[PDB]
Amino acid sequence: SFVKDFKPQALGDTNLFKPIKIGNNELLHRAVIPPLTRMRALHPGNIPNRDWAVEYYTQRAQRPGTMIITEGAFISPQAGGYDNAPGVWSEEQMVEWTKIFNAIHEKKSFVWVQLAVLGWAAFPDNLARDGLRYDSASDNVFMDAEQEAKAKKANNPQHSLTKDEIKQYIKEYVQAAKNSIAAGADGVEIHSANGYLLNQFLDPHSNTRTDEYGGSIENRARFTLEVVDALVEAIGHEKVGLRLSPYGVFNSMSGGAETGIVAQYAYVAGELEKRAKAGKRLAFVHLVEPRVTNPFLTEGEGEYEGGSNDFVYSIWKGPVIRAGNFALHPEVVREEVKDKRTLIGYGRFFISNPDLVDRLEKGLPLNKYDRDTFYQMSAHGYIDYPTYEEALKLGWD
Ligand SMILES: Cc1cc2nc3c(=O)[nH]c(=O)nc-3n(C[C@H](O)[C@H](O)[C@H](O)COP(=O)(O)O)c2cc1C
Ligand SMILES: COC(=O)/C=C(\C#N)c1ccc(F)cc1
Ligand SMILES: [Mg+2]
Ligand code: NA
Repeated sequence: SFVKDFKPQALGDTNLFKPIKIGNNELLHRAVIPPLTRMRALHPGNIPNRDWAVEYYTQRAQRPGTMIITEGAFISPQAGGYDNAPGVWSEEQMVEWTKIFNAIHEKKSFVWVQLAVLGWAAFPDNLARDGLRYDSASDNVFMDAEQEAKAKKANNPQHSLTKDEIKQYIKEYVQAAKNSIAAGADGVEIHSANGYLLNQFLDPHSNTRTDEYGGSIENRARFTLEVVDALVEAIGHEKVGLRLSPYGVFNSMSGGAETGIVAQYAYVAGELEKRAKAGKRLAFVHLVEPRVTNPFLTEGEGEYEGGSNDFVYSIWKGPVIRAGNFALHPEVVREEVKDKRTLIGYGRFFISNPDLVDRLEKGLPLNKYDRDTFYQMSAHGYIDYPTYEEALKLGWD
C-alpha cells in the first residue's frame, strides 16, 4: 500500500529536475539511487543474482538519465564475509554485472559500482570457513561483544592490518575498479562510510594504531586517500566518487560525540579539493546526512541534530550527493536543491518505488517499503513493488 499521512509535493519545478553532468554522464535529473545492499547474490562465489538482478536494476533505471550507484560489491574474497552480497573480482561475477550494466544503459541511465570492504562488519565464521582473516584497523577495539566473541570462537581473532596487507587491499581496489569499467560501468564509488573498513581507519574509536595509518587526522585519512589516488591513476578522476558519513554511528562509528569528527572529515574534503585544483577533481562526493545516523532505524529515528554536513560545501567545490530521509521530506529537498551542485540520494523509497523519479516530479503517493525483505533471498520485496500505474490497478488508492 501507499504511505499513510504522507503529503506529496511535486518537485518538478525545482533543481531536482534540472540536468547535471556527473563524471562522463549527462544526468537528466538529480534523484540518485544510492548504494543499497539487497543480499540476493548467490553462494558460492558471491554471484550477482542470475534470476532477478537484471530485472531489479532495469526497473529502477526506467526514468531516462538516472544515476544508479550499485549495491556494495566486494573487491576480493578477503574484503567480503557475507555469502549473499556480490563481488567484482571474478569472471563469473563480471558476466552477470555486464548484463546488469547493459540493461541500465539500454534504459538510457547510468551505473556506478560501489566498491566495498567490510573490515569488522564481516562475519568471522564465514571468513574462517574460507581461510580468510577477520580484518580491521586495530585489534584492541571491536564492533561489539558479539563480533569479538564470534571471532574468538572461530579462531579468527580481529586482526590489525599490516602495511603490506593495506597495499594488498589497494591492489584489489585497483583491479576491482578496472574490472568494473571493463564490464561497462560508468564509474566507481569508493565506500568510506557507514563503519566499514575505510571508515574504521578514519574513526579514532576504531583506529588506535600508532603507525602512519593512525594517531592523527592525516594518518587516519591515509588509507582512504591512498585508495582515491590509486583509482584516479587507474581509471581517471572523472570515473571516481567517494562516499562519507561524518555523523554516522552505524557499525560502531563515533558520530558527533567525537569532538574531532568534523575536523577529520573536513581534512578529507580539503585533500579532495587540493587534488581538484591540481587538475584531478573527483566526479562527486556522496554524503550520508545526520538525518540518518543508522539506516536500519525508521525514518525520524537516530537523527543527530547537533551537526550539519554544510561544512563540506565550504571546502569541496564539486558535486555533492546527499542522502538520508529525503523521500518523506520534499520540503527539505526543495530547499537543499536550491544549491546548484546538490543531488539527492533516495535509498529505502527507491527499494519500494521503481518509478520513484516520476513520483517525485509529479507529487504522487509513495509505496510503503517492507523492511523484512530488504535482505532476503527472494524476488518478493525486490522486483514486485509496483509502479504507480500498477498500484492504481491493484487498487492501492
Ligand atoms: C537495506 C539497505 C542497504 C544499504 N546498503 C548500502 C550499501 O551497500 N552501501 C552504502 O554505502 N549504503 C548502503 N545503505 C545506506 C543507504 O545508501 C542510505 O544512505 C540510507 O538508507 C539513508 O537514505 P534513505 O533514508 O533515503 O534510505 C543501505 C541502506 C539500506 C536500508
Ligand atoms: C557488499 O557491501 C555490503 O554488504 C554493504 C552493506 C551491508 N550489509 C551496507 C553498507 C552500508 C550500509 F549503510 C548498510 C549496509
Ligand atoms: Mg539521477
Ligand atoms: Na542482517
